[PDB]
Amino acid sequence: MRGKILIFLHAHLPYVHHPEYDHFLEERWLFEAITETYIPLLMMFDEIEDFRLTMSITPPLMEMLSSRDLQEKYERHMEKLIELANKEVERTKKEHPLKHKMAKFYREHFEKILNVFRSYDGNILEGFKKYQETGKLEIVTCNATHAFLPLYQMYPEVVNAQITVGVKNYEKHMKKHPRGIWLAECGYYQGLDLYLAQNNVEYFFVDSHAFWFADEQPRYGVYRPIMTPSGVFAFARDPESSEQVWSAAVGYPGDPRYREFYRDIGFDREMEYIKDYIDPSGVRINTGIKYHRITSKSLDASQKEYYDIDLAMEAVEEHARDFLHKKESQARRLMDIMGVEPVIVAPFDAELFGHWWFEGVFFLKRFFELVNESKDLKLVTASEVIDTLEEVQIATPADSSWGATNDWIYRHLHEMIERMIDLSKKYYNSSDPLVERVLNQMLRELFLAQSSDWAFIMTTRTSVQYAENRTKLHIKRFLNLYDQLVSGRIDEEMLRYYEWTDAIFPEINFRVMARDVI
Amino acid sequence: MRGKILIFLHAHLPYVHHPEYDHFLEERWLFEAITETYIPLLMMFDEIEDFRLTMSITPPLMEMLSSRDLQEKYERHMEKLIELANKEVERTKKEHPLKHKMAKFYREHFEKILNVFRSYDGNILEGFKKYQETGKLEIVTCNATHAFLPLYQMYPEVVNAQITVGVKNYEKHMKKHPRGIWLAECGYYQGLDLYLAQNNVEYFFVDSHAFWFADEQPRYGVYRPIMTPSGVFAFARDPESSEQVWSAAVGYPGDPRYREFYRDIGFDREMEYIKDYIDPSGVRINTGIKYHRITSKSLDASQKEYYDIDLAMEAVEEHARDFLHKKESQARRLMDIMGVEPVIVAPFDAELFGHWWFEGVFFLKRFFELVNESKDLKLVTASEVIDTLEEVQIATPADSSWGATNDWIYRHLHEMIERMIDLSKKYYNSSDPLVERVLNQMLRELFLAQSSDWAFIMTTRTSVQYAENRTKLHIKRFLNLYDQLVSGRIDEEMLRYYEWTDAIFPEINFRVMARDVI
Repeated sequence: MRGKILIFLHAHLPYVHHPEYDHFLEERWLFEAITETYIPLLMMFDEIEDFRLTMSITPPLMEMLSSRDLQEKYERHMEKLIELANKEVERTKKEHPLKHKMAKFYREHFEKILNVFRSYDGNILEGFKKYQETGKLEIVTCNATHAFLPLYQMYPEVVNAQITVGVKNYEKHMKKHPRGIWLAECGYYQGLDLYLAQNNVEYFFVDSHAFWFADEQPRYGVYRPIMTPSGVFAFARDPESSEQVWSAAVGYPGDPRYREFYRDIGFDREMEYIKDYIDPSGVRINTGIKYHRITSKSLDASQKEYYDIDLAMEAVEEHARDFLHKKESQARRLMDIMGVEPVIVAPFDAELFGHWWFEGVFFLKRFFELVNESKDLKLVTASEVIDTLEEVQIATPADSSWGATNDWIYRHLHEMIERMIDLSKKYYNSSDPLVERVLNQMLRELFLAQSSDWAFIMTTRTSVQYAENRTKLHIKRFLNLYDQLVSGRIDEEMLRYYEWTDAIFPEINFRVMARDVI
Repeated sequence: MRGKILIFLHAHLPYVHHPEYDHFLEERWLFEAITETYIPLLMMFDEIEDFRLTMSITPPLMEMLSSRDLQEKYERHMEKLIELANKEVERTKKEHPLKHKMAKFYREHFEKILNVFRSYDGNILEGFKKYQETGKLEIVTCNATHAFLPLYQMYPEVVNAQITVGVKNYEKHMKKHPRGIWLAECGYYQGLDLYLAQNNVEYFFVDSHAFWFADEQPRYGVYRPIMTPSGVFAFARDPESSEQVWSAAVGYPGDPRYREFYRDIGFDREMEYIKDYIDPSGVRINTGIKYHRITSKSLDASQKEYYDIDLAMEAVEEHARDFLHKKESQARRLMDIMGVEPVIVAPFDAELFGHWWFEGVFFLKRFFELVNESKDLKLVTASEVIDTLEEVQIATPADSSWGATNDWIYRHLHEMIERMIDLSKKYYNSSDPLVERVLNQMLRELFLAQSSDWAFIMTTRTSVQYAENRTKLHIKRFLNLYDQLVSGRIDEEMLRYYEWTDAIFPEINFRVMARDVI
């Protein structure tokens, strides 16, 4: 028998859509994610012989990747960047040979990336869809807005609508019902499996504490899924495969041979040279072309040496065999103690691979190829395991998450949900398409204000600032519509403005909020 | 055989000393910690028949508790508060009976607290010292300033000086060498055990990942200490006893019968009534007298019901038996799989008990009494276990922590450490007591700038604001002294100002920075 390795990547970005501007600072997050992570995954799926991988692509992120104005902006961003790449291959010619060499790597690579983007007429969802069809990739949905559902457990209508909207949104893009779901922050509370069952969801992921703190602990601990009484399968995180293994402070990515994130030519190159690749404001930002390796544990960032991609590859080769040997060792020990095949569930934030850690997808590819050769280990997707397992225990998971004033926001959320439900029931049978448009945008506004991102975020250079500004912006938009509706004075131009800027789920139906609960 | 339960409380606050003001906002953190957590622990140690508990009291916190100007300010704060308590027992008389009843609880309780403080001539360290002498309490030290040591691993001089200064500071207050140490954030890197051995430290605590990710995993996992090759014992966190069990979102403290933190009369009572118990600025803040229970998962905080302390006690009784039954169950399972007694290591932030969770120390007391009666379980301190264990495996822990630009700060830290070392060696043999005073305050300034608190803090209502302001303030003070020294123009009045405001380790000796490493 072989141990089963289930690698899970969580691919999420908040819905950030600013069509009122031509370059916006927080739309670059999306572009870096596409360049650094999503397309290099595609490249890696194409190049590798075989893999098995499960991932989320959250509805906000599907809605952005499919938006053909973002695709146009990305294409223009990629050209600006290939232009810079060229400027850089000449300017580097008389500088360090490593630095010169990298600039040419960067030119070829960026060309390759934009070319893959073009292969798919700029919808890279089509690429992910195509790997799902092979069965090598398994893509799960997420709640509609990546709201943290345990915060809203007293408002089952918004919770279940969060789920349904995600499910339908996935169907729309993927042309297939989702089988599994990733809850934002693994936020799970008791009873939530019922709504998942109502939504025809087959499996979700929980934190380890969901099994440890259950009334009776699952017999095989976190190394086999359980089935809830409702028939929904839960997969618990292997805490031995935690966040720390990917830490720069203590894990593989902190290796001195790896590319340094916080050195970039947008901070180093002379201002007149670099002007129209930074912010139009004139402020220095990251470009994506970076020449230094981490070098050492020094606090003196000026002492950083130039990146050598061959040593970097030597590091991934070592790390990938370290991790392999650790999983084989863990598998063998578990088989011997358990008597059935362990399934080792290891979820990571997607951007950790290729974005925070430049060499991450290279690592992923080498680890897959190694697991493929291993006689102790098999890659599985999560739907393969639910389709294959015969013994599975039945258990109920404990409230939990994978977890890490300011209450003007909360009482406003409370009133918005309460009002949204009232009005959805009140206008359930309306055929007025203006009232419907209004109610539909109210729900979008409400969902947009629920993003966990704006609350206790995974915002890189975010800072509780653009975030609480985001939340209040959507609260205010919702209240404006509420006021126009409640008083006969629907303002059609404002409504169209809102429909345009906050365009997330075009197919939504406010009537989701009028359904029964409990 | 019985399972061994090792409860660990981490008691830390940053050094915040503002003698230039008469009330300062961030000196109230200390007062709430004393009132809500440190004295009620003392009360609980006195009242319980028997307990075993290990805790840190970090050097910044010992230095504040012993400062007899803070003790005077606390005494005056406690009287202001007992005065408010009295105003409240009358004003409540015709309001809800729960609310009236609580106000009288609050009067008696605050009187009791200030009275314990007086029992000890206002040094409550004397109380903690007295329980260490019984052997029921074990108090470990921490690095001098709760700096995160893996950030500084390339500067072994500052690392080892962080350790030594803590060790000596503990000796000064406790009149005993410390046997164990708690590293800030369990930040551990390979080699750090050597410096601990050099400092005569017998045991430290690491994160679970320190064992899981070791070259060979410890045979008994996290349920027995290991000994490093250097002879230093490491105790790994039981991840089944994690932070989540004390979560308000998913754990016991979130029970609707428990006292609500974010309702306080300083926000509710009328302004003219409440004026001289809030900020002198006139801004509303917490008073410490709070009348509501959590009530429900509602986002509508206005719907909160009044606190009933008897139901709250019924909740602690249930929770304490839940936790007991979970630890007995875990013990029995482990004994049967291991063949020796497990030691279950469960560390918590101290303020989680009594401060975030009002009923926390009550819970602690009931859990101890229950464990005391249990036939499956024994309370142990960490020094009891190192003194008792005969089989212990030898292993080397992996880099790890219990873990969760902006680089002007870093290059300044780099230069300050580098300069501090130079000058400590250069003036090693000086007998000039002015140069010595200067060098001694430079080191304080440097250490104060290293506080992890100011970096990725455990700041409640802190916000990366008072924090980076703190860091830069100490950087600037250090550079001022550096400049005066390097140029002959030591400014004695400024130096005395610094000695007064930043008075942390009076006994320090800058020569710690001139020692060998490696």
